[PDB]
Amino acid sequence: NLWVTVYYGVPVWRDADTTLFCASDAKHNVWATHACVPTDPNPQEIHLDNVTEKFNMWKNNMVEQMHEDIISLWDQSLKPCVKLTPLCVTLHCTNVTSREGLKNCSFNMTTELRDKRQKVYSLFYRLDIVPINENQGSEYRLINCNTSAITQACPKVSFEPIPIHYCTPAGFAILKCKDEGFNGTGLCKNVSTVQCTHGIKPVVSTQLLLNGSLAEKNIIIRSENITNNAKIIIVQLVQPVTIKCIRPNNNTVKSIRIGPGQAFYYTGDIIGDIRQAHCNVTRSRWNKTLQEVAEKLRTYFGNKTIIFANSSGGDLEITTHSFNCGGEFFYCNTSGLFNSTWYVNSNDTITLPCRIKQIINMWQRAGQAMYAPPIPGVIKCESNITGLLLTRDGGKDNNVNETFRPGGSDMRDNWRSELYKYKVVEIEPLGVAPTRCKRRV
Amino acid sequence: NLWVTVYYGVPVWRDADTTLFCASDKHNVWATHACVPTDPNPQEIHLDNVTEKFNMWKNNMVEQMHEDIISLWDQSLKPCVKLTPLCVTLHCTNVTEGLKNCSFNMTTELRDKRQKVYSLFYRLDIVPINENQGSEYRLINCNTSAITQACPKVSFEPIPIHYCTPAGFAILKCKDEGFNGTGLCKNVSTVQCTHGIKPVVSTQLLLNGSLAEKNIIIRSENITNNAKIIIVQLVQPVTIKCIRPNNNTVKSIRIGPGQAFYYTGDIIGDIRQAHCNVTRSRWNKTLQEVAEKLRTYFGNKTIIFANSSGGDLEITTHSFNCGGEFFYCNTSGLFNSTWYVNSNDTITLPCRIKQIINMWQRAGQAMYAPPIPGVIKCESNITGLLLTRDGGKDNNVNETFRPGGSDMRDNWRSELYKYKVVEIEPLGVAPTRCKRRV
Amino acid sequence: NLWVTVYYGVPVWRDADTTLFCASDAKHNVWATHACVPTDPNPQEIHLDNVTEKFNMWKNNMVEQMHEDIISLWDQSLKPCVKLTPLCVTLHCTNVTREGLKNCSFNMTTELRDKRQKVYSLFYRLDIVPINESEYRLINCNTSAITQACPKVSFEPIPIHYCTPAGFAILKCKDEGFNGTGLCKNVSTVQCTHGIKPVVSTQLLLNGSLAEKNIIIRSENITNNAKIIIVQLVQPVTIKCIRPNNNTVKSIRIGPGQAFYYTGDIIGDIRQAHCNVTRSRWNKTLQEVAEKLRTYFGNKTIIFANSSGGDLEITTHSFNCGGEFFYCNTSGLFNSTWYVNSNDTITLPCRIKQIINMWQRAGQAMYAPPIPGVIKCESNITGLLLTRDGGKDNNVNETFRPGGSDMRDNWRSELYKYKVVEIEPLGVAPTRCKRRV
Amino acid sequence: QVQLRESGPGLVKPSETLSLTCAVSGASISDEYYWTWIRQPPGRGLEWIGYFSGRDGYPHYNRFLESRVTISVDTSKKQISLRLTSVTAADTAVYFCAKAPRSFLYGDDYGDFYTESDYFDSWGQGVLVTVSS
Amino acid sequence: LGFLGAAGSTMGAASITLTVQARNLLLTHWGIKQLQARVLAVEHYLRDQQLLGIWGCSGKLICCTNVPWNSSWSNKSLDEIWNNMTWLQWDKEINNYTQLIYRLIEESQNQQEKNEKELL
Amino acid sequence: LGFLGAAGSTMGAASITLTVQARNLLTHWGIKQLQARVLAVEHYLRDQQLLGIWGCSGKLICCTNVPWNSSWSNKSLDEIWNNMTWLQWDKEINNYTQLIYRLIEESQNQQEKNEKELL
Amino acid sequence: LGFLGAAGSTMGAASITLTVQARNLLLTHWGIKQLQARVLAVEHYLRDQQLLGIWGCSGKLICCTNVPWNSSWSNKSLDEIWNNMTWLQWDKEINNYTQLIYRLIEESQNQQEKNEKELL
Amino acid sequence: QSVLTQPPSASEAARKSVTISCSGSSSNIGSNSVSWYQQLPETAPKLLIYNNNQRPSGVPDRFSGSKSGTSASLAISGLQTEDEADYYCGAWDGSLRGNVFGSGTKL
Ligand SMILES: *[C@@H]1O[C@H](CO)[C@@H](O[C@@H]2O[C@H](CO)[C@@H](O[C@@H]3O[C@H](CO[C@H]4O[C@H](CO[C@H]5O[C@H](CO)[C@@H](O)[C@H](O)[C@@H]5O)[C@@H](O)[C@H](O)[C@@H]4O)[C@@H](O)[C@H](O[C@H]4O[C@H](CO)[C@@H](O)[C@H](O)[C@@H]4O)[C@@H]3O)[C@H](O)[C@H]2NC(C)=O)[C@H](O)[C@H]1NC(C)=O
Ligand SMILES: *[C@@H]1O[C@H](CO)[C@@H](O[C@@H]2O[C@H](CO)[C@@H](O[C@@H]3O[C@H](CO)[C@@H](O)[C@H](O)[C@@H]3O)[C@H](O)[C@H]2NC(C)=O)[C@H](O)[C@H]1NC(C)=O
Ligand SMILES: *[C@@H]1O[C@H](CO)[C@@H](O)[C@H](O)[C@H]1NC(C)=O
Repeated sequence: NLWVTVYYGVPVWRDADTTLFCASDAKHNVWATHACVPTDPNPQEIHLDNVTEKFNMWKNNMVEQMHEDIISLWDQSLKPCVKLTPLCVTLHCTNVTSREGLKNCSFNMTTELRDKRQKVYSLFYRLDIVPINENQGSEYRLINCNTSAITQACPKVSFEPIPIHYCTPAGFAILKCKDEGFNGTGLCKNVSTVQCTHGIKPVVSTQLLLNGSLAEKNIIIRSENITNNAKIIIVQLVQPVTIKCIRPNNNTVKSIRIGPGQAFYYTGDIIGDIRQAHCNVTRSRWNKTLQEVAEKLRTYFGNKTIIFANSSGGDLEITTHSFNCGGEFFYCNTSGLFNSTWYVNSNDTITLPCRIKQIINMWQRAGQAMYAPPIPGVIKCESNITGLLLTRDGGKDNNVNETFRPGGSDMRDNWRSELYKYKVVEIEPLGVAPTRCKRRV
Repeated sequence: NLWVTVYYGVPVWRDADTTLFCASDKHNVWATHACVPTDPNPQEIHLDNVTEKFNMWKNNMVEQMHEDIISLWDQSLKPCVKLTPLCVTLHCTNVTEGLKNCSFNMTTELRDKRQKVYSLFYRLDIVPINENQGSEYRLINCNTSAITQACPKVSFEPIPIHYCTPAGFAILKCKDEGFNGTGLCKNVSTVQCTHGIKPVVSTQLLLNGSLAEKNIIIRSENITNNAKIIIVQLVQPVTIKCIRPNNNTVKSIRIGPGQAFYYTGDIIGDIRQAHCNVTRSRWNKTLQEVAEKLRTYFGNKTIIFANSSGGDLEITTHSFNCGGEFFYCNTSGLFNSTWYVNSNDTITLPCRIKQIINMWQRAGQAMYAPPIPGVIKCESNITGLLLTRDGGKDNNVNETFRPGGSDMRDNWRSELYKYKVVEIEPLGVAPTRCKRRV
Repeated sequence: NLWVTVYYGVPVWRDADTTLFCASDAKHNVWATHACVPTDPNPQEIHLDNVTEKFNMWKNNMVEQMHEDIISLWDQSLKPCVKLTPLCVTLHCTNVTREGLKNCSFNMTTELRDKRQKVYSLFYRLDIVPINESEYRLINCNTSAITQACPKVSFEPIPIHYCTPAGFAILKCKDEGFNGTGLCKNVSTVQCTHGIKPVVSTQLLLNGSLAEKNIIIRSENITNNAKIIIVQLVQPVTIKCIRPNNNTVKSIRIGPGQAFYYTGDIIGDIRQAHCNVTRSRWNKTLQEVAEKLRTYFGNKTIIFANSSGGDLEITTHSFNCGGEFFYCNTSGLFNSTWYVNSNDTITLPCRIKQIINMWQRAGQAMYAPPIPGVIKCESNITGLLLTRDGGKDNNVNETFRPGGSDMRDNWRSELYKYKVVEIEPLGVAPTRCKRRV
Repeated sequence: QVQLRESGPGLVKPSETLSLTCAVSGASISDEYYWTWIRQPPGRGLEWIGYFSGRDGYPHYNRFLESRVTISVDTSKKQISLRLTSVTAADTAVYFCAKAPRSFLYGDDYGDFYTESDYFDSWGQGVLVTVSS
Repeated sequence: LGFLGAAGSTMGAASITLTVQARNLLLTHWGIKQLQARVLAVEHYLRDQQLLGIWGCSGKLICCTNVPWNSSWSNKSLDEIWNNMTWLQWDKEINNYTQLIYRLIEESQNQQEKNEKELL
Repeated sequence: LGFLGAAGSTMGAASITLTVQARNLLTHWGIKQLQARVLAVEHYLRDQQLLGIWGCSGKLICCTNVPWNSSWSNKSLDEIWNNMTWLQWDKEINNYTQLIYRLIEESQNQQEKNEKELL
Repeated sequence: LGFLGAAGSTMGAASITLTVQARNLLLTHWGIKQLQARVLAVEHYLRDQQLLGIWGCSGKLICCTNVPWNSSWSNKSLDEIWNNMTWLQWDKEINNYTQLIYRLIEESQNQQEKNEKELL
Repeated sequence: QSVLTQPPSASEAARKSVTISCSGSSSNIGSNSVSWYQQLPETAPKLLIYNNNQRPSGVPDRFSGSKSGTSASLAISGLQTEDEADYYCGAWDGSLRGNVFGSGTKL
């Protein structure tokens, strides 16, 4: 004979998705980290011996939920900033006079008094101006003007991706896989539970992962289906590859007041010589890094000639490497970093030509556009390349070789490299089991 | 000698007023995608021996639904191109009546350059700046509110919406056959929340609503009072078909950076007045039964119908939203009959199209319905009427029933008549012979 | 030996700030009192003794919460009004047919977007600046957009109660002559503070709470040379004000149905606005203030000067009389000196201002529409916001000047007898109790 | 300084379309100006025909001639064209291609407003147009 | 029977289904609406739970109290009330002066456990 | 051990630390945190209300008077409390969990009714 | 008598009027302010209520425990602690290690006691 | 056609201050600029006064303009022999949606 007995506070859980709130280390930040609740100074991490749980990062809701949250943050930050609606005016632009990617645009902008106009000479990057009449010239309309209104990014706020800890509410937990070499999906043996994720820097990058988490002791390749050519392939590096970026153009910012008390920032003049922006990366490190990736890529799908090409072709935002450091938005051509072949057998830097874009659409949205104000002085940016976003275009049966093209055209993939170790679980404190007991009456 | 015991989870309630959330089974003005998906199985519990009292007039959920509908209408219009720039001098000429070929110049994306356009605006949406003088017309409601265009994608389709109360509350449903609106419902049933209610907006005639069970029923808080609306519900629907013959070719232009504006560019074929059809035999018989039942509440006086009261178009005409366009039909052809105790074929109702509207009668907001391309046809069912007796005089044998009401709440009151929200009181007390041991 | 025990409901509390919500007396008011929850018809003035809890108005967070809350209500009640963006147009002005009024003319958009109407309105010189050296420009046009205050809502301060959520109580200090930072006895407890009027004033408290039977001086550091010194009067010194100009308001339709108001003409001669106060009461009040001030510090030689200098906002009085805003020069109320030994009305000249930023915010500007006809507003002076200017060591005297430049001090003088605490009724204590099994 | 110069057939038969052009020099054709066409019959008063905004890029014509004239401009070679359909003997006149400045009147959040064609700064040399068998 | 499927049933029959009645107590416009509605449900549920705690009936469907039944509230015998009347109209009988019985139960239980501690 | 630390231990031994798991059950960021904060109360009350009606209020371990049904599980008591943990045990009863509650619901109400008339 | 009217009273007088305290424990800008404040009360009420449930004192105001009183916590006798001392200063000196004392009752007493009772 | 009106001819000797008048209605003269022009024989015209009384570059102070309600006039003084030409007044007509000129006053 047996009787059912209920247990409260039982240590069991179930897969689930829920609303998540941040937590930042202790106003003028794009992610509103100051308004975010302060993080817990004690990282309460509890290990789970003998616990084996399966993780499916490609089917979770954390990245999908974080994607919407980040978009709402980017926008809630641009909401109170100056609206450059009056900037959509015909711009008479001419070749910059002091390599051909900057144009000297002269336009009539509104002034505080609605019945007066000010002529202002600004220098805009060609990538942000489109010819009004293709046949003629000296008539360039601001890009994104025929799709949505432009919204100036506030200059006092910073776009730096400081770490943010995504934490669950009370009664919920976030598991943390710690098995070394754990790929995208699998049964994690070294499972552990923490109050919430570590500092996840919300870096906005495309075609490459910057300042992200590194591997433990070996290269890790994660994907929901490696054989599927249409699926994204994320590679995590064990040894970071430092990349240095710089904008030699010593732009001189100038300010003008448009409308009632709304300032507009632009590039007045370039002091000294004008030189294109670029990024330096040690050839030995990158060349040696791909040697390991090619060696590891040859493991999942067998020994075949690994080849890397220069993107798949298309628009700048999806065929070039994006940046968000130094208050600027670079668009680097990574053709030099994926121009090598690797067989079974097998000063000193690689220069990446980069173009700067002011009017941008980071979330691939056509209903909203943002104008990044220029930053005075020669901006420098150094970061660590810790992950790569690869895609195999082997639509035709690969016989001896297949080309790997970096990209993905999706923003959710980059953040997946930082949340692959987690999975939200709803703890069920109630449990029932048979027992040899009967309550009194 | 009797002690007292306290009960928990007792089955009782009390009339209350609480916030109600919506529910539906992105592309609609009601924004039901954000609502909680309704449970497919309707949880209905029948109550035996219950004769709960009902009163739809003092019911508060009708006001809440009216307020929420206003919020969704404004929330849906909030992220849309603001036609504020259309407050320019309009030069219009007769079409090559109810339509005018208006011409003017408007701001293009680049503020520096303008663009000349030729749009066809209905006379109801255009008023003359110069009294009497020709030309120089301006867009109506430009002197009272900012015109806002409806995002072309979001459709005005009145899909069903379920009004559900949070936990701890309940909505009582009256199942009595032919309920008279107010009284003690002898057939009550508890449901977690109301059924799918179509929020179709209309006045002077209820469409696509619920039909009666077995006979026509009349509802009124005070039927003898002239100032109180008389909501009538039919048992058999009277199909009504409408159509605006104009092919209505639509044209689009970009005003300001990114915002687009749609308008009627040209009309292919002959221009014809919009109208609605109703079978004469069916409608004529409906008035017979309506007058037959109306004689029960009043004496044996003869019942006659008039052609509304007269005045503004928004209240004195049957206004319905179908096929993405708003019509304003002259219902004078329906209410033009007299009845006594003794006792090819379609009645045509002239209608006028209108783009600039103030659906909720608010002067602070204005709606601009974009023209729908191609001819549009609409087929709906008439399930109720809004009547108001003009008995301001001491009539002895006559009883004039003029369609009207003018209150938008009346539309939803005709459907929410069988619902009443009550807060659950799970705590009760009663005497009992017991002693709490130490 | 003894065993621990736990008691639920214990009458204890802990100092901790919490979110506060309003409560008004039971839509058309700037403070949105009707939209606010109603106040308790009978507040519980529960008596307590032997508590001797300490208070500190310069450290509590409730005063700061009110400052941010009041600003929110101002924006909440101001954003639905018409935005006067088209008013930022070049103004052509000439002297009124009197140096403080300028007969300005300009183009203003009518109901149509392509039609402008030439209007004639009178703008005070304080809200006008040259665009070059006749064309004049509206002030604050280069700082923020102007917004009109809807006449449907009045600026008259009405009492509003600030109540805590369930589980948090607001203590009420009632010690006689409560100076501030220290120990307070007779501390009563109520669900929430009484009705407090959110009056907007500068360097002089109006319609505030008076002292029980003696003047009170308070400050976070009375000995500091840069800390505000609030003073609470024992009896109120009534002050009268008036605008002799008989203004005639004219309205014009602008934009998509938006309305606008302005000064059309003046009936009769133009005379500068001013405020009166009985010299006998003011002299007696300041005479007694020196007596109470002599006990704190100084070489028994009190000196009063006419402010310390700066812009109009911090160097002059502020009012919100019947919708209009005044700015009076207080040089006449602080032009006296005294020692240990020791018609009939003092007048204060004032200048009317329409464009204002009462909250010292440069991101938003409010345009108060002119109220038609002459308007008067009698008020009671209940406190003073003074600060010592002892830049040199206290040898024989010290100078006291009105000011502060901080709007929080206006509320600190009213919320001085309140402190929010968190009720933590779950407590433990040794006992001989035993848990049966 | 801006130079205008007409060019077209001096003699045209009745009932067909009259096509003539006027070159532009010294200023870009797409500049902030109103390229207006004017005509003056022999010893009669001066009357307006239509204009083509260089910046707005749209034409406008007189209501009495709106159903007969169509103005077009070629930005490639900087020249405006006047095409008067169904010419008659009453249309004999010296056509002048004058420019009017699209001066800025006052701005607005949704767009700027400008003056209409008035106070022509420059006029063309003038082309004599006769119509008869 | 279902949720609230015995409101009109007799007193005794309705006293057997109390568990079902007690268990059923649990773009951006709907989000805030729903959020405000869910908070009310929790607050409403706690409004009744707190009374059970202070009344000495923590987590008990049926509870007894040391309070005699005052004849002023009602003078009906224990037979007709528990076999003829139902809970629906029974609430109407004590629609007035209902707070007094609650006040008498909380105060009676307030001095109950205190005496137990003294005895213990 | 810590919060949820005893999840991997054997069920029988893992049942000795239920208190630690039950102790930790309680402008864009403000609304997001607010919505998540109230969700915690809902999750807590969703499971806490059941104990309030099951006669197990304030009881970590609460035995019932409902006999165990072999249909739910035929495993022996010796192997269930010493072989596996809760993670896999719930996966075998999830199908009958709710039914198990309903049996306890009416069972507890009957106990209150019989105890009331008995007293 | 009133809410929180025994703060300064003696220990004994405060231990007989806790029921009242437990009973009273629970335009567009006002909406979020009222909501965020209302929900905080629920959080505050459930903050300490769940602790009593884990300790097995749900509804029992003057609940007892099964943990010995450490001498290091207070070098004072029970006679003077309850003759004229008040709860305020008493709590002001016990704020230290308040979590540690709760652990003993929370785990060593209630969790262990229920486990032993399960051996029936 | 010319909606405005002015005397067909105002010819006379020189050395005085003749003033040619131009009138219209609220549609054209009483609503915007009142620019004037001069037309020499067998050649295109030229601008003399734009807006209301503002003079262009190259024209001496001899020429002046004025506006008064729905009327107008061109003021000149110290005439010479080269002034023998046809003068035209102009304004933008709101009703006609097009600028119109006067009948032409021959001097
Ligand atoms: C391209 O678009 C632009 C606009 O974007 C077109 O330009 C507009 O054209 C119209 C028509 O030509 C002009 O209107 C005229 O303005 C004159 C100046 O206004 C005086 O009166 C105003 C009165 O305002 C109040 O009353 C009027 C009605 O009388 C209301 O409409 C208005 O809302 C007010 O309630 C004053 O505000 C103003 O200061 C002046 O004192 C008018 O005088 C004129 O009307 C007279 O003349 C008309 C023509 O005969 C006649 O019909 C009237 O009855 C009256 O007698 C008329 O309204 C705009 O000024 C002009 N705007 C600009 C900025 O240029 C442009 O024509 C168009 N181009 C093409 C090719 O289509
Ligand atoms: C990856 O991480 C590195 C290291 O944190 C980031 O480099 C930092 O970039 C910021 C700007 O984004 C630099 O801040 C600015 O630097 C100068 C000098 O102090 C000054 O103008 C400003 O006050 C500001 O602080 C910072 O110096 C720089 N740090 C280092 C060590 O180089 C990098 O931006 C990150 N990359 C991405 C893509 O997020
Ligand atoms: C894990 O399993 C081993 C072997 O049964 C056991 O000794 C150990 O205690 C378990 N770990 C935990 C944390 O219970």
